[PDB]
Amino acid sequence: SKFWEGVLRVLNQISGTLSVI
Amino acid sequence: SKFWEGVLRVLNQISGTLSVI
Amino acid sequence: SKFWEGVLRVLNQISGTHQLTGMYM
Amino acid sequence: NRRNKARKVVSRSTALVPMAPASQRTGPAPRKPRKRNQALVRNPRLTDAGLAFLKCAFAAPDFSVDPGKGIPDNFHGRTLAIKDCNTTSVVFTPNTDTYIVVAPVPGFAYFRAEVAVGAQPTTFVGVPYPTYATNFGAGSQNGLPAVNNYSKFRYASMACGLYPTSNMMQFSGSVQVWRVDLNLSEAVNPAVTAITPAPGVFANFVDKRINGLRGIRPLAPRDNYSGNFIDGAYTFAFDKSTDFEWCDFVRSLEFSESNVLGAATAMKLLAPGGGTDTTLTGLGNVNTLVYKISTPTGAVNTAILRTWNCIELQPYTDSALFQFSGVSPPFDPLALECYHNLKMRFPVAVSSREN
Amino acid sequence: RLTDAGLAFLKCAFAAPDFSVDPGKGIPDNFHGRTLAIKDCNTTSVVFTPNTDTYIVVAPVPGFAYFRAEVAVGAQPTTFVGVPYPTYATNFGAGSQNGLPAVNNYSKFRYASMACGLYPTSNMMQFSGSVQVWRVDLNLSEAVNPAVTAITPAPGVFANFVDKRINGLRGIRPLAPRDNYSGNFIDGAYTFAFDKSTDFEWCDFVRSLEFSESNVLGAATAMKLLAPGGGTDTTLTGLGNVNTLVYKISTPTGAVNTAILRTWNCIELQPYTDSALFQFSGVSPPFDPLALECYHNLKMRFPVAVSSREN
Amino acid sequence: NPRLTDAGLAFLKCAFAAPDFSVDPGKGIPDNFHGRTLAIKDCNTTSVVFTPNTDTYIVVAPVPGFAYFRAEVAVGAQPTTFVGVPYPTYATNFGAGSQNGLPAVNNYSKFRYASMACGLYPTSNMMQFSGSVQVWRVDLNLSEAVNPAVTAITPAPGVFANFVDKRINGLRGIRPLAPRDNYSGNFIDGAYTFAFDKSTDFEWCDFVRSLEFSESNVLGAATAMKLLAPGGGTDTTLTGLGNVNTLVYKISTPTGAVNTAILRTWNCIELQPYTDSALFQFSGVSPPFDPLALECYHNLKMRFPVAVSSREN
RNA sequence: UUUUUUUUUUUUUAAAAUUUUUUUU
Ligand SMILES: [Ca+2]
Repeated sequence: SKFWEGVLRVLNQISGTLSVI
Repeated sequence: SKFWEGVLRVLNQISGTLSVI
Repeated sequence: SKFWEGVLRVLNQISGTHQLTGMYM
Repeated sequence: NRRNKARKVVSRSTALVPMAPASQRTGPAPRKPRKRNQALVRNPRLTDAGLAFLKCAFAAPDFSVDPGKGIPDNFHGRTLAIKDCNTTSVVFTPNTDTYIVVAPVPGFAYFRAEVAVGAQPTTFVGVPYPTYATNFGAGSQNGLPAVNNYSKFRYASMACGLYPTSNMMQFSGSVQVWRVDLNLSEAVNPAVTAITPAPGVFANFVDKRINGLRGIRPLAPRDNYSGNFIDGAYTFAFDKSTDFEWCDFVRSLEFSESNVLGAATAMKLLAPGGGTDTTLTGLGNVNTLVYKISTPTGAVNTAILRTWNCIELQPYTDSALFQFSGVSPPFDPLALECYHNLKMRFPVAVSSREN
Repeated sequence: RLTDAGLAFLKCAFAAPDFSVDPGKGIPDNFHGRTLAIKDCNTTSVVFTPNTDTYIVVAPVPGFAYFRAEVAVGAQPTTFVGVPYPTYATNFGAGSQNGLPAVNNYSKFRYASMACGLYPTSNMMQFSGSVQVWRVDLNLSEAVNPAVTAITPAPGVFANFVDKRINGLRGIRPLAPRDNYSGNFIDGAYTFAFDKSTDFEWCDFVRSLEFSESNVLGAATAMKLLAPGGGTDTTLTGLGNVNTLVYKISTPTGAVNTAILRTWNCIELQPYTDSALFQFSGVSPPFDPLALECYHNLKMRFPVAVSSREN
Repeated sequence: NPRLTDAGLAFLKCAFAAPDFSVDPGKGIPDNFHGRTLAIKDCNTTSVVFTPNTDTYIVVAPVPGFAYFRAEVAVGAQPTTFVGVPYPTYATNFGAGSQNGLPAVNNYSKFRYASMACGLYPTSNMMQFSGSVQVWRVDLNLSEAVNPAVTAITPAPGVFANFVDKRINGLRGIRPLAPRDNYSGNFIDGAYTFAFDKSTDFEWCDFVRSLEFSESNVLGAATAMKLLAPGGGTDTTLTGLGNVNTLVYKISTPTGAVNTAILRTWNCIELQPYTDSALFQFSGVSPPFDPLALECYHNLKMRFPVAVSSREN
């Protein structure tokens, strides 16, 4: 289905957030 | 010859996972 | 804020980035 | 020169000892070491909540409003954070050694014990926060799953301050502070399974106890603070688990060295009023603060006692308190590291009346 | 930038239904040890009783698919009876000893993932009602109480022992909490549970017939999770590190509500050296702190649940 | 980016190469605990003899105060009761008398294993040894079972409530037919190996004082497999179970053979001390945080043979 | 005649992440 896509999407959005550069 | 020598061998192939700036 | 001032003080004696290794996981 | 070959392990005398079979394994072996190119870089930045976490932990009384928000680790979940302080006026009985024990038992401000100067305290009775009922329930069921409003807890901070209120001539005596690592423990003992046939059938069940209390005595341990009563004393407690470990509730009337109720010789933390309204809820991850006040005969020793604590709790989704729950602080590894580093760099306690 | 296992770990955790073959490999933390990742996953059909509020509770109790309770619309559920995974017997033993150290094939466990999907199967004209989902933080707890040490001299000698209880059940009621998903029954619902310890903490087994508010077996008004058939063949094994999923289905009178119920979950277990299952054990995945940090970040960024037409 | 700290290096040496230095380098776990600890660094070195015509199991489990648990059985038979052999320091650490192990006499309130290893050193000659040493690790973990107990003896047959009893999972894996992973060498070759963290991250453990850690909650159950405190727990009782896995050594001796050896059991334990013990004078702050050492440790543990000849230490 | 470690080749066979076409209800 499309849940993984959603995860991937959110994953990009939180990209700059992480404690790792 | 001692176990340590062996541990050292492998201990050097290990690189780590993090780095700061 | 005398106690916090003290915390700040110590906080600097360990600010190196012994010292703090940013690599906490 | 071969790949998946079994590993042999050297025979002593290759001529005097028959050969043993080479070693094999189940499942694939660990992957070849990771290359040093997989460089994950980190930015050392202290987050806002991480900073507040630090203030709440060490400088509890230094701000306009309690800054605490919780522990900034990877929990990142739905919590209810209790940021409170029990401020009350007390009097120390002349010619006695009074012990004010601040232990991480949710719902309780501290545990008290009075004894002859020089004597050994045994039972410390709890003094609850007025919020106890609101948090853990009321009635005979107080503290149990049916009336408790939380299902898990962990202490983000805890501190105590003794503020003398006597004049410079009427008082006399000392204040001493030190920390003990109080931890719950268990003992396996037999209990009756069936009353037939006499003397009955048994099985071994577990009973709860508490280790560390013996350290609360008139003789202060190496790491302590000793001073003139009139100078008061203040200090914080700190994490003794390794990572601010989450704790489960263990509702009991007492946490003692013995599994026998009211055992006179057994040292113990005891819920007041026979646990009719307030029972012991459990024991947290931080160490325990011990305050010993020695009041000689004729001395008038009074003071205000402040007990602070910040607790992260996993809430029941139905309490009236749930409306205040939210997501806990975002991960701040720097702050966490700072905390564990800093916790060891201050005097066991400091005078409160000098600040 | 994520390791192979790290990515698979995320897939298994959040999008279990999206894949044909499960990608899960376990938690990519510093465990790096001998584990056996049990992947329990089955599919059944449920029929909802007209004029009732039905509760499907998916709690991290190894060996159990979910717990069910049915009550009058608007009423308060009390006892949720477990439906075990057909695999239980092989994992935790059978017979009267089921679940105990003698027959259990593991000594420790931790949940790497757990999710559930409710796929309505009624026609669009006859069903009626709603689906509501939310999570509760179920945690085991203890109460210290007296028990008889000696039957002599009457009324006997006592000592305080610990009994087991469970906190959080009271949150399972007809009135859905702030954080929830509420929708038309026919639209179904899907969601995942997530780590509520701070580091995917390892759990010890605690074999019991029930996990209730009271230590008195069968207490009618005590809310509880209960093993079916008096635990003759399957008993509660313990409670994991993830939160619990609550699915509430309200079926009015005359409504014809049915659904396919699918549940998944990946559990890392420390295996007994001697079982047939040990053969399929191996080394925990390599350390991937990024994947871990990502998981803990991500777990907060999705709706409490979503319709099944988009799992 | 960085390299090992001194303590981090010692930590690694203590963990894997226990017998290799002039003085035990161990100092504890270099993580973020950074607190007050009393660190036991000890090794129980004793002479032993394996009874001819028997399978002898030497189980090295993380139970504070005990060097190991022994069981003697007919060759091929199933061992069930492993009796503990305590370190002479037991009383000193956990108390003496009938109260041994309990809060009143115990000198610690929490513990965690930083390391544990075992080495079997044959002492037989080339004409008298005969048999084997099979070694493998098992994940022993305490567990619980909720069962009913009498609350009131009136009205008969009494009133009940369900209480928890303690058990232990993993023992069943200790049997004559070892797993394919096992190291099987000749007795005369001895054997050495280390145990390692099986907890999340070197988790701290609470004490659980008991006479036995068995599959059953019934004392002395003949068919139950169990770890048993010696002498009915009169002087030494089980203190609890640590965070590292358990080492299993099965020594097979036929009639007519003389298999003797010196047995070494090592262990490094970090403990939260009672502030009043006479041992407190040795407590101090645990090692400073060394994330690199930790990562290395967890990486390496899974990378060495289950066991090696003892003459390879 | 042995024990570890270290690489390159390919055929491989996989699992994963990305770009393009050509069929099929
Ligand atoms: Ca932990």
